[PDB]
Amino acid sequence: ESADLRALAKHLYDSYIKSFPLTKAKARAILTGKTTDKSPFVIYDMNSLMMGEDKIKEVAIRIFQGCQFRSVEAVQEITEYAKSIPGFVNLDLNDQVTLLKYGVHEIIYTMLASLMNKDGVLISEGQGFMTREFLKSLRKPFGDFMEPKFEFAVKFNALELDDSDLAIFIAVIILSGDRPGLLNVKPIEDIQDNLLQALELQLKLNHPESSQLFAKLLQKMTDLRQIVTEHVQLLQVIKKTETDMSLHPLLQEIYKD
Ligand SMILES: CCCCCCCC/C=C\CCCCCCCC(=O)O
Repeated sequence: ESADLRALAKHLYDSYIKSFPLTKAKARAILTGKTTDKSPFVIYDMNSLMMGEDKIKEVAIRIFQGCQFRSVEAVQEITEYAKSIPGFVNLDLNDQVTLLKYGVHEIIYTMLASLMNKDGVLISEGQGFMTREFLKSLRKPFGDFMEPKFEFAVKFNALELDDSDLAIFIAVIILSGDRPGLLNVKPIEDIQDNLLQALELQLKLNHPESSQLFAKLLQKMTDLRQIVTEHVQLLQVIKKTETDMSLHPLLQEIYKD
């Protein structure tokens, strides 16, 4: 019954709003710097960076550890969103951990696209805007940490998804079932099928003119996988080049290679 799929879409959108303080709709109102009620301060070099906390260790490391704390906060938000996905908390506890362990970064890069345009990325809840060129000029091991996310984002953002689309989509991601180590794949897959059914109807109704958006969105889930592996490879390099630099445990636990 399609009525039950709209109810599910509505439930997930509502819970997405409640779980994620900075939505795509807000991010776009800020980036399209004409709804000029709170425009961001723009960090594009190191002096602007120093004026940054005049409004909002080494600089590459300092930025890296700020991005690190923001991912920790993002994991907390995604985890709270996951508990609202119907059936998720009824799954075996080990599979809950495993679904979050693998789904969390794919979601993070999906949502981080909402905060990006080709030029840069919103930061500090939207108060700031760090330019892509600045991040790309960062010292050696760090300058290329964000570029593949920007590359994904400019293409993903071309789908023109809105938050109500994304709420279903990140739910689909969490409930994969092809994750390594899942103890009971079948109840996961049944939840995902209902989610997939809900996404499909949602894209049909929300984007009637956008041909095969559902297929094209599902195909973006391979871009996400590659971002993750590239990232964990980049982390291993940092763990050995800077043995003085601490990684948050929540993020350490998520990263089991
Ligand atoms: C430092 C985070 C401030 C607390 C709330 C943050 C709200 C979410 C938005 C941006 C987080 C700030 C990111 C800090 C610099 C890293 C750049 C990045 O990769 O996003």
